[PDB]
Amino acid sequence: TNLKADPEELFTKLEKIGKGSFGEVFKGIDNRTQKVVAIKIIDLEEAEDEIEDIQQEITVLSQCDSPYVTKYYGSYLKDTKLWIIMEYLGGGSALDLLEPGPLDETQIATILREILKGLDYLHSEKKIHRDIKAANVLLSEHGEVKLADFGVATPFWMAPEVIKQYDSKADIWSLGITAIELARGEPPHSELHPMKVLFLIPKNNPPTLEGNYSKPLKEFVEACLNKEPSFRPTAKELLKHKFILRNAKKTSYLTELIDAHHHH
Ligand SMILES: CNc1ncc2cc(-c3ccc(-c4nc(C)ccc4F)cc3Cl)c(=O)n(C[C@H]3OC[C@H](N)CO3)c2n1
Repeated sequence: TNLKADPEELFTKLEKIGKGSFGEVFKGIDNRTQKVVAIKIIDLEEAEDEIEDIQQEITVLSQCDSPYVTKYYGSYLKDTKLWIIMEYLGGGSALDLLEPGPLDETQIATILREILKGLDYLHSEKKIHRDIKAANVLLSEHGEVKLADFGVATPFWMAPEVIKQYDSKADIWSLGITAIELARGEPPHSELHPMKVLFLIPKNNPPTLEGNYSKPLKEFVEACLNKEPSFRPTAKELLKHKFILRNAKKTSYLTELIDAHHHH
């Protein structure tokens, strides 16, 4: 952290880009470089019991050096408020980019491939993301895809063994749910009360992708969504999955999807 410097001098705080984990988040300008940053501001008086989780995510983010994990720039204490500075990703979240209409399987495969590259990095570093979902996948204005909002060490994306109380294979399950979310717009059971979903996920057979989607994509989903974690493939293996190989294209193509969300 940094208790000496004054973040309100070092950064110009602009519009809020939504609420987030434990505080409000703002677009802002690093006044020395004029690069755009995301600023999360947490009132530490208003969040006693959550502070340890806050630090835990600070530690994990600071240990990540990858093109597929949102860059962390540091944190500052000003009076009661903790400022946390990350890079700003101007394309928005994958969830946002679902609004104008359905994604095609090229777009789905491209986003899934970049997520897999992030999970391969994290898992190779003996880390677990713990909250893979479309709302936690951020795109740069050039279409690069990055992971954010790590979960702490809502049920729809949770693996059954997480609910019952796991390793990196829990991220593979969440990726399967996220694949359904990117194809269909929402995860399985999204109409139901969360406490019903809490017993549905361990009780029921795994969700399947339903609709007129290609068979490789349905098999990609099925491969992720096996109740037995050891039967789930690794992220390295899924990077070679035929759905990915036959459908993913350059990430720069995803700028069309970002422009669409701007015209909507
Ligand atoms: C739209 N472009 C965009 N670019 C970047 C960000 C970065 C964050 C973010 C994330 C986490 C933390 C953080 N937190 C803790 C508790 C500890 C350490 C930490 F570093 C800090 C920040 Cl600055 C951010 O909220 N957002 C908005 C966010 O998106 C994902 C959605 N699920 C919610 O809204 C962003 N948005």
